[PDB]
Amino acid sequence: PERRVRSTLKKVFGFDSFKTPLQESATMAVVKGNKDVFVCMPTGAGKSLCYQLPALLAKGITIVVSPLIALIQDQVDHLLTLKVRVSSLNSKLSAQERKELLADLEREKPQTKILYITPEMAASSSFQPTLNSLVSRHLLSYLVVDEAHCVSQWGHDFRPDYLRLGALRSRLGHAPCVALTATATPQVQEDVFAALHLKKPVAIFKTPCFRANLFYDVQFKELISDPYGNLKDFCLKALGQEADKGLSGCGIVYCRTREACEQLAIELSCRGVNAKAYHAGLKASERTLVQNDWMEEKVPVIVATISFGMGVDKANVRFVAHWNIAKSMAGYYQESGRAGRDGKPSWCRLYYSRNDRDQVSFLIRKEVAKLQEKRGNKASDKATIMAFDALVTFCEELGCRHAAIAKYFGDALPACAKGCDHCQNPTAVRRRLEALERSS
Amino acid sequence: QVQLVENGGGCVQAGGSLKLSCAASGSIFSINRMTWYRQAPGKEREWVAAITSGGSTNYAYSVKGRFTISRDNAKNTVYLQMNSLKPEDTAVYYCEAYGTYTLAPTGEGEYDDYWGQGTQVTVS
Ligand SMILES: [Zn+2]
Repeated sequence: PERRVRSTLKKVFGFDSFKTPLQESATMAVVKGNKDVFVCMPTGAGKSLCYQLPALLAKGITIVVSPLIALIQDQVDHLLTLKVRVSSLNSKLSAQERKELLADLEREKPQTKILYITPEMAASSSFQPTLNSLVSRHLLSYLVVDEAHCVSQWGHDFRPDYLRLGALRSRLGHAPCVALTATATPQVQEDVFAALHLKKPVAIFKTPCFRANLFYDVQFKELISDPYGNLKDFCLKALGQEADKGLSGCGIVYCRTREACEQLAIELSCRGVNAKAYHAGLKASERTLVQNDWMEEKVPVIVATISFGMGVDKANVRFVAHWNIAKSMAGYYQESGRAGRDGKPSWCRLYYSRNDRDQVSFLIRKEVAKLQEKRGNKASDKATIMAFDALVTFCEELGCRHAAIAKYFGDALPACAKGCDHCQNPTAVRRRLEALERSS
Repeated sequence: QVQLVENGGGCVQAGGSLKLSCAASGSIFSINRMTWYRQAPGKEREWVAAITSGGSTNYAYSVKGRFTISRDNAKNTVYLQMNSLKPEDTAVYYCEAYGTYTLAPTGEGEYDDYWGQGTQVTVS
């Protein structure tokens, strides 16, 4: 039986096997259709397939709500190459084409197998007629909500349009619903299940955050009389893990300020570890230079703002050290996780000072209240704040670092085996926190 | 799937107290709400009390000020302290875990509601 899945995956989409074991399970449980389904994988862990493929293997049509026209086009083009008759009804569509597709959707055996559609379109009463005749003939095998996170106000990109989708799902009792996003805290997940009226049990396929080979720890800048030297020592332990090869691989140090990058890259260089500053302040050429130097391991350490790491794809990144705490636990996972891509053991470390925290907490309250004066009030302004607080907690609390990150993102207790300062030495991390008290 | 197990039921002289419990076992991350219900023989099920994540409580008027709903969220175990028991309180008390989020380290996980067998309360 499962072969028709493998068969179509290969014969249509031209991959022999799935991208990850979870993609297989997700797609396979969408196939059965006995449960509604949530898929939460980072962009490009192959979420599209988890519905694009079952859509072809199902009796009737598969309708896909995607929030932007931009996103729809990308997929239509790709599906058209796979010789799939995929249609899109949106804002952008031509007066004649609109009426010509509507006619197609009315035919017994409509040419369309997969209909992509704006949430705007889905609510518009001008469309409800087409919807009803399809609902009537029970010609819906699957409803799919892409970018499910737009239903939540705690999401980064709430679209009111998406609130109406849940009522529609209930009208489509016949068919299972598939909901997908990359980004969902547990509060966003429950918001996604509630406001879409998904039918329990919901099978959830959620790419966990935990990575076996990464050792997270936190050091408290205020406890360290030679901080620049402590960072140097750290960078070298991490790079120095092939005694015969000397410096194997490279690492990143993340800073807030462009100033601090320039300054720190220097302090590190002089203290032993060759390092170059990267940030949007530099000339396009000087950047591509510093990247390339870092890339070919000519200069193994790069001190950068959140500019850097965007599509780097350097595998052997042995350390990611945050000189300044990050604006969000979101940001810290993304930043730190550029480490150890090749899967060889790596070190993520966060330099916490209360002095840093206060600066940032201040700057978020400014940038937020500045937003509330320009665009008025929002609920995602609280997620913005609580997102930072979660990371401060991570530093100010005793307890497994991977667990702490798993908690925030809604991942199951992770299999951390002496893979974080706390689990390795719970007492010494207590000793170090007890100490931060006395500073102030 | 998840085992809801009630405990602490019994007979008491009216005016007495009981303390009922609800252990949810399984790969549980969080539960939207746990609600205590009572069903007397051939009588409609009655909503007694509810606790959400963050300890937001909600109680029926029939019981407000006699009943107290606690949670050791560490033990994922909710309690109903029942003081001043009346014979009208006699029924089968059971919890529902509403919005129950299980997950595996693998990323496979289930959001479902889950219902206990019950425990008998009887008041002379
Ligand atoms: Zn740990």
